[PDB]
Amino acid sequence: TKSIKDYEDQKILSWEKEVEDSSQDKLKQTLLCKDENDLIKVNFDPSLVRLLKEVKYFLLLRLEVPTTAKDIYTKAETYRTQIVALDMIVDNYNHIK
Repeated sequence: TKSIKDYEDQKILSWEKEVEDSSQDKLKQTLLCKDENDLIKVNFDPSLVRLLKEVKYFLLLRLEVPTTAKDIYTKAETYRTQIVALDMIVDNYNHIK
């Protein structure tokens, strides 16, 4: 049993040693870099869902989530709120082409 616990702890540490960042200065469609396909050049593009599933997994499996991840997730939710809909404008701009 002690061995098994050690295995769990080692895998958990190896996985836990990771960080993220969601800040962005290109919040807008960077149109002028591609042709008729606006690029919303943003760090929260996959980071929101990755952090949500990560925090969900850790919580559901009773693992302490570091404060860095918790803060970034509290930001990620507020972001997702509007990111679910920015796709409307980007799709409209790309399809009108």
